[PDB]
Amino acid sequence: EYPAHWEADVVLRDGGTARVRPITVDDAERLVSFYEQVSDESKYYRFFAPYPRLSAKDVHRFTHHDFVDRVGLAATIGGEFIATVRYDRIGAGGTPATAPADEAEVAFLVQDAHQGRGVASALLEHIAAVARERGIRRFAAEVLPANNKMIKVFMDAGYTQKRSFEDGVVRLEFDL
Repeated sequence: EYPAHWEADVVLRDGGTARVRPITVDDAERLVSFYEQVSDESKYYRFFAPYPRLSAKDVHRFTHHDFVDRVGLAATIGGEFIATVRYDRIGAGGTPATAPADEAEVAFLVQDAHQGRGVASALLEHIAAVARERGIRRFAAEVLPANNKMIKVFMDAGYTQKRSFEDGVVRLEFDL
C-alpha cells in the first residue's frame, strides 16, 4: 500500500509516454518478461556479476516492498515494464535500516531498446520525489568503472562522484 499520487505519466525525450508506478506483488510475470529483454551486459553492470535470469529470491524481493524503507517503481509502455528504479534505506553500517536512518542506495535497470529516451533521467527524478516523502536525505549509487554511460546519467541528474573506499566501484551521491 502506497499513495496514489506515486503513479505518474512521463513524457520521454521523443514525446512518447510511459507510466511510472510502484511494482506490486502481482508484477512477477511482468518483471521476468522485462528481464528477458535486458542485455547480459546491462545485467552484469546492474548486479556486478553475470545474472541472466532472476532467482526466486530476487523475483520476490524485487516485487515485495514495504514502501517505506524499500521502494521499487517501474516505467511501463503499453503495460509492459521497460525499466525499473528502486531505493533501499541503509544504516551507518551499510545494512538495511529504518528511519531515522536517512540514506538509501539507489539502483535502476533499463531495457537496451529504450535507452537514449530519457527514461533513466525521469526515473531518477521520480524515485527522489518518493524518497523525500519517506524522509530520505541522501542517495548513494554504486556503478562499475566500465559503465561510463551510467555514470554520465547520474552526473547529469545532479549526482557527484565521491571516494568509494572500495576497489572496482565508483560511488555517486545526491542530496535530496
